[PDB]
Amino acid sequence: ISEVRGNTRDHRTAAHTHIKGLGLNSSGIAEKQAAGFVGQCAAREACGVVVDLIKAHKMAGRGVLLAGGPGTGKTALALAISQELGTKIPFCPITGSEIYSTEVKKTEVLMENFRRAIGLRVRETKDVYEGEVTEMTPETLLIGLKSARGQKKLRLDPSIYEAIQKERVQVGDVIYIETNTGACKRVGRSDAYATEFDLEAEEYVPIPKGEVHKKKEIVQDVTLHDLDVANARPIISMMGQLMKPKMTEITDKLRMEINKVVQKYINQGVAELIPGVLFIDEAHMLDIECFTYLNKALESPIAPIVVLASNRGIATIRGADDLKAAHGIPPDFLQRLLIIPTHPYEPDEIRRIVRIRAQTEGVQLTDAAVDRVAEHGVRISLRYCLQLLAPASILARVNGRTQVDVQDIAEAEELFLDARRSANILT
Amino acid sequence: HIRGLGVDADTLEPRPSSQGLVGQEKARKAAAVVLEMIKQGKIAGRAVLIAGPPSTGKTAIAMGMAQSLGQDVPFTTLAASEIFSLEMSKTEALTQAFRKSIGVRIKEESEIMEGEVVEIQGKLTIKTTDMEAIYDMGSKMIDAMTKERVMAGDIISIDKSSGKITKLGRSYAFLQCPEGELQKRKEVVHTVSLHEIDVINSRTQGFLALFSGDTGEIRSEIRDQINTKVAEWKEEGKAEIVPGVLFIDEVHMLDIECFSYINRALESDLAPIVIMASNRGVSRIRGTDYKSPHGLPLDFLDRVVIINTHPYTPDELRQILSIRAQEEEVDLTPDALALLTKIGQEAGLRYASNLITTSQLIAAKRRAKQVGVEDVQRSFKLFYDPARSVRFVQESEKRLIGNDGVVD
Ligand SMILES: Nc1ncnc2c1ncn2[C@@H]1O[C@H](COP(=O)(O)OP(=O)(O)OP(=O)(O)O)[C@@H](O)[C@H]1O
Repeated sequence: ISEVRGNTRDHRTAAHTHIKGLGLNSSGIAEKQAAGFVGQCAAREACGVVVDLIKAHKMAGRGVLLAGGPGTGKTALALAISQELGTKIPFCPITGSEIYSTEVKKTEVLMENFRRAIGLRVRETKDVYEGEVTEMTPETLLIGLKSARGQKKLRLDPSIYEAIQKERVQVGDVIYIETNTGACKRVGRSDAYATEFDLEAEEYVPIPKGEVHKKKEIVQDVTLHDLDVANARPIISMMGQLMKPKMTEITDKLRMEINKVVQKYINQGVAELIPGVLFIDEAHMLDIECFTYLNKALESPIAPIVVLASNRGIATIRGADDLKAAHGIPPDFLQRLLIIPTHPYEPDEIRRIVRIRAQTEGVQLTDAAVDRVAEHGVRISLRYCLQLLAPASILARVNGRTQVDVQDIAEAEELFLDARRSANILT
Repeated sequence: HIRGLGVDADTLEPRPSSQGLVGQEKARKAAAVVLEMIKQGKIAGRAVLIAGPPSTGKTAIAMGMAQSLGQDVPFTTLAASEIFSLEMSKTEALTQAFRKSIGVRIKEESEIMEGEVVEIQGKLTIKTTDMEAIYDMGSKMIDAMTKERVMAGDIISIDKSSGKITKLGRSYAFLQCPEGELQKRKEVVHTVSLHEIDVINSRTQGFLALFSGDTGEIRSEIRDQINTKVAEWKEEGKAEIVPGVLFIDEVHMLDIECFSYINRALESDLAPIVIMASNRGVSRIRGTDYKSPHGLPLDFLDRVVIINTHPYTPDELRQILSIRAQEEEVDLTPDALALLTKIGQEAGLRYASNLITTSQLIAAKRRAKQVGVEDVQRSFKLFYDPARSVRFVQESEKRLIGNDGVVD
């Protein structure tokens, strides 16, 4: 579990790195401009209440729905819900279109995302005693350990004395003993007393490196999916390795081996598992079979916070014989969650956002350029205008400038056109 | 106990009692010539034959042949009867014997315990001029140094890889105490026989092997792994093949199929020194219908080099029984040893050696620190020698001679 390192899809949250959380005071009322947020007071305060409902454990089989248009702070508020829940919490942003896979089933892909939303907080402090054995009999046992770069003799507690007698010991055996109720023995194992005659033996163990007394500090924050993806290999290259269509490395029997060891760490009290947040954009795209999986998922106490988002008003239920419902959510699951409405930003609110994103991205710009780009944030979507910051900075650097002006941003619209305008131009 | 051959380096004239060997000058001088015959290459693929009366140190002379060849050359004793086993083919029984004789020399890094001893299943404490430590005795380690006769105050070197304890000397009655810490890993030469490499790499024999199960029949698959690794080590220069010495006792008992294998194993350029030992004058060959001198086929007698041992004189017998008396930790009066050697004149040396251990217990019941003549005379009258026991049965069976002096 120490070797297991967390691999996170940072490209999804890359557009929200400018947001630090949810800007609100002690009473609960949202601030005008805090934590990288502009406006959206009604929706900010609303989910600022749901974070408390999770903390108070009052979200008994409940979820959240973010109703609003494109670029209305939906995905942004979802990340704020995680950021406000605790430190190093799992946030899994998905889109209904991601479920629509070619090889894996509609929920074999929804399963790993649920595993990507449930984490594990580890806080294990162990006192290592590695090396050989040099027995002495006092009034309750003295053993001298020999390591690769050190030698130390220690007067063991009578608790260890009972544990060592159970697992046969002799002078010249490599051992791993722990003060925190730990007993492990390697009978006769020692590379020092190994002859070159026998090779197939493997009955000997090398002399442990460093010192005998070692203070092992384990502070690990990994999701359940990280445990599955690390135990699948028969690991640095794996962050860029996926070129295989089948993806048969993750099998149901491999997950059972993870579920049992995770349970063992909870029973010991070493590490407790912490459920996070599962965000589903394009919630209407989800099949009826997916919603019934979610209904079963929400009933489990281990389950994370299922936050959905739908840009549609009235939509046909996917997986049903054409049944129009609100946001495309079936009634069975619509009642299961509380709806939070996300309001569109007026031109005055849009330029306040631009200045925050430019400051984070590292793009210097004139006051007049912010006004021109905000005009595109109201005529077209908020995502399109925000995308104009990076090409205009290159166009300015090329012209020798650091400050981006109207002339530089005018070319950005000419070169990089939105999906709506690009279609109409072709006629 | 046996130090070596006990012969002069230049003149090759043996001393009456030297290097753990007593008497048999004629045989020991002949033994010294054989060793020189092999060294010069004069004798090539030729067996030795120690013929003579029973219990004339035949094993000891061959033990002397070993130590006088090299520092750590393998020597193994094999009785011809032991070959005919209920479980293990006499081929495997002979292959094990030959593999026990051929060794390999490899320089290895291993820790050696060097320091003075302070004696007590048990616990024996060791000491150096810099550090002191207590060590719990292993069951097999106790049996290992009791054969070495290790006493308190002795300076010893225990190689942990082999388990052999070597007496370097003593500090007080001399060699001084070692400086540093006991365990020191050095590049030491290890000489382990082919059969021992097989028994190390093969399945470990469980407790009470004679209670039930197959014998030490090493699998053909395991032996293959060793042979191929030894051959790879010869070419590399890692191992040096050293041909030891095989001692075969009760040779008259060997079948015609054994001698064909012995010559086949003797055919090799790295073959060991095969020493044969016959305690018989005239004996028939087994497997063959024809008779021969020592029970050897008509083809073997011409190839073999024969050496003869002679019967020990009362003065030669005098020290042998006293050496065995000290080894068994018994104290005898001068009259008792004179009587014990007088037994060794008509009856065997081995029978007289058995009367040593028996007389001690009768002397223990009398509560005496000196084993006397009346103590020895008891053992002779209680326990009978083979020739007297058969005489006792024959008379009890049928009274061959009557009171009148008439036979039948
Ligand atoms: N109130 C806000 N304050 C600061 N930035 C905001 C605010 N609302 C939206 N944004 C930013 O607008 C940019 C693009 O919008 P985004 O893709 O996040 O739309 P969304 O409404 O959050 O989700 P959806 O994709 O479902 O519309 C992001 O960088 C987001 O953080």
